[PDB]
Amino acid sequence: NFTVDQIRAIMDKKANIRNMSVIAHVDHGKSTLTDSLVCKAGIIASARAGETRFTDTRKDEQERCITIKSTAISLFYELSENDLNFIKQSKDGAGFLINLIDSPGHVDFSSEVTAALRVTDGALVVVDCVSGVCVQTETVLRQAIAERIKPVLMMNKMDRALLELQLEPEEL
Amino acid sequence: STDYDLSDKSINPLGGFVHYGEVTNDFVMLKGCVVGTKKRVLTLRKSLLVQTKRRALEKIDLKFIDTTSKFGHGRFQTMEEKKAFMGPLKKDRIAKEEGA
Amino acid sequence: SGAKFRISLGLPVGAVINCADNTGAKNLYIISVKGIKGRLNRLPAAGVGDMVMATVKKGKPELRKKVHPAVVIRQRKSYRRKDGVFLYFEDNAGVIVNNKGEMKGSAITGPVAKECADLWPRIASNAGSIA
Amino acid sequence: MKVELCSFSGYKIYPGHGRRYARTDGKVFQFLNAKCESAFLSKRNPRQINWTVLYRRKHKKGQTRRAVKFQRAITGASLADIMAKRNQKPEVRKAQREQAIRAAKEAKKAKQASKK
Amino acid sequence: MKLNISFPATGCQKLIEVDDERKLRTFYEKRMATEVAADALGEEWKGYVVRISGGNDKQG
Amino acid sequence: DIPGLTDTTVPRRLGPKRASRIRKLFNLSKEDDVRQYVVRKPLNKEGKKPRTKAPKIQR
RNA sequence: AAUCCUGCUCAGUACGAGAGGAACCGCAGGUUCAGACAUUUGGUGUAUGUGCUUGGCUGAGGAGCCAAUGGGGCGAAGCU
RNA sequence: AACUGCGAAUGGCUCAUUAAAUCAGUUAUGGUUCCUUUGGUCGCUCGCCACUUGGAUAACUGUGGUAAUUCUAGA
Ligand SMILES: [Mg+2]
Ligand SMILES: [Mg+2]
Ligand SMILES: [Mg+2]
Ligand SMILES: [Mg+2]
Ligand SMILES: [Mg+2]
Ligand SMILES: [Mg+2]
Ligand SMILES: [Mg+2]
Ligand SMILES: [Mg+2]
Ligand SMILES: [Mg+2]
Repeated sequence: NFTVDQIRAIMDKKANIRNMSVIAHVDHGKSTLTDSLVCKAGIIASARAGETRFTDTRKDEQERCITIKSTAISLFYELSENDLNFIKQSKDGAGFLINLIDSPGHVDFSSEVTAALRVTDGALVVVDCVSGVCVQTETVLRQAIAERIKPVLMMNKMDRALLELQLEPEEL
Repeated sequence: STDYDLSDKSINPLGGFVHYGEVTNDFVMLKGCVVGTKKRVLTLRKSLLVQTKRRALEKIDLKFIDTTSKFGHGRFQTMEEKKAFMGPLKKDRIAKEEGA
Repeated sequence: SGAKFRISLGLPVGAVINCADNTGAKNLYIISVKGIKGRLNRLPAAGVGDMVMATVKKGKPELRKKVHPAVVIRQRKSYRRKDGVFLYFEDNAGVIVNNKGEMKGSAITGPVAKECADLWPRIASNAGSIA
Repeated sequence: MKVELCSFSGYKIYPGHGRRYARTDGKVFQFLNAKCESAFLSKRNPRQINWTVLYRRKHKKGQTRRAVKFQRAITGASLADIMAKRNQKPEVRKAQREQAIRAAKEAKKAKQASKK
Repeated sequence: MKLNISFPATGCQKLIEVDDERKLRTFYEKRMATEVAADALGEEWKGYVVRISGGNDKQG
Repeated sequence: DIPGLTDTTVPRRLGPKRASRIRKLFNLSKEDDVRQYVVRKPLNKEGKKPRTKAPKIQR
């Protein structure tokens, strides 16, 4: 809930910027994960959980619950010194900036995915643990690695696997 | 007299049931209307069916029972309420005058 | 959720009702009721909260020779509200809607029956008051 | 045993009796029966119909202040001291006025001395 | 229901919040500028006579 | 007596400011030290030297 | 001699690249039909019940009457 | 801070209405009203507080109410 001055004060840093976009196949919890991150951290974002957050900037986006236009939100937060210990890259301060871009996951909006990826330098690929790797994840992964993007992977909807599927740990 | 009315009144309406008389013995209250005229004998039989639905198993707790006069558009539940509302009348006053 | 209870309809096919929105239509001419399966010679009839098909008779000429969906919001027939209350209004009136449930206008003149409001939330939000 | 209603004529309308009417201008009335409803619809003023509660009240059919002299204290004073002072001795009061008179006399002497 | 009580001889008017229509019915259907018995406010308040001076609606 | 309401009476906030008011209050008959019989409020607070002041009597 | 449909849940779930998108159990109600019933709402109303009123008639008042049910308000019971 | 007094009826904007209407010249108000300015007049009238009276009410101390407003009450 900070004002603009410290936003600039950390924006001028270059070793703590993290341009990354969330990418996945349709209906993998990209919106839900981005909203949970909006609840947790954010330059001015609260912990509001009123269904879909600012990533659904449109009334028809809330009408359908399908992401249409890609949304660029900002996140700020801090992490401890022993958390800095793992950061083998350049380091300056505990504060971090995330230029988060929520990209659409539909095949018809792969151009919007490309527009997001040209901006970003890293990608959080969301994968349903139940469905595994889907067609559009197989697509956006090709796009990102062609655009030289480091992938970080996140299996989602583990509640479905451990309750609805009743998977035991061995097969999980 | 339910658990919310607590009025010391009987099921007999104001002025008695129309075309029937005064209920004094026990009685059974039934949802809805049953066949026959007034003072018609009815047989009541334990059900041939197994009652398991919510409507059949529903608990009933009456809050209020209407006892206005069925001999027209009644508007007072009891004699006590009607007297409390209307107040004294000519017949009451002249009966007081005659009997001191 | 709890569907609406059966209420006295009173408005058959051919009824002319007032138009309670602000679209510019003065009245509506009920031509049918949604969900009516029917019977021999039995005219379809609607109560408050029922979706009907109607054509406006007086009003803006860009709507007169067209069929529109509508919802009755006030009826003059007295109906029982499942608590002994026999409610009846001063007039028959309905607003113009579409297939989904949106109201064509933006304001409603006069009260709206509680059943109609509970059936259609959009009318409930647009309603000036609830009878 | 719902909420108790009252007709225009004032009688208590029990649940399941009568009929409730709503107008386009938002006003909602309740009527005990068709006689009351027809009078209301024909727009007969209830104050002339002999058997209505409004008529009875209008024709009166069926039909003091306090002055205190408290005594409390004054902020920054003593409750005992103020009553004692206002019930002081009359001889104390006349001694006070004569001692203030001679105080004014010596004030006059000071005025004369400063004049000189 | 908050009930402000003011004593002319002492001041320090106090709020008594109550939850008993049974103990509020002695004031119900009366009017202001009338003297009603505060005896229904408990045997502590037995022998107290009060007058209604003002009131606030449910909307303020 | 209920605690709070019927006890610890606060005094009247101010003294009377009219000459007839104060004379009636103190039962003075004809000019018995009305100059000094007025109420003098002592003002005390932590960070100062406490003093006392009296109002101006009119009429 | 019962009949059919809708809403909620299942579930925006299975299925499916997506778009879309169910079903079984259950819950709340309706359509059409049937058999009753009059507590309530409405209808009727010659209880010719009670007021109101036009014309005429009993000398007037009071009380009535006739006008093929004079008209009109409200209306018990019954029937609906 | 408040009661009281005064101002807030001026200024500024715009030309919609408006065709003997507005308006200009001129003329009357001996057919009227007028805070404010100024000058008059203010012991002219014979009539147990006058060394000067009664109730309060603000502001103020205190309990609040309402989601809300330059909202307000109770003592
Ligand atoms: Mg009856
Ligand atoms: Mg036919
Ligand atoms: Mg002075
Ligand atoms: Mg058959
Ligand atoms: Mg005649
Ligand atoms: Mg006569
Ligand atoms: Mg003859
Ligand atoms: Mg003839
Ligand atoms: Mg009738």
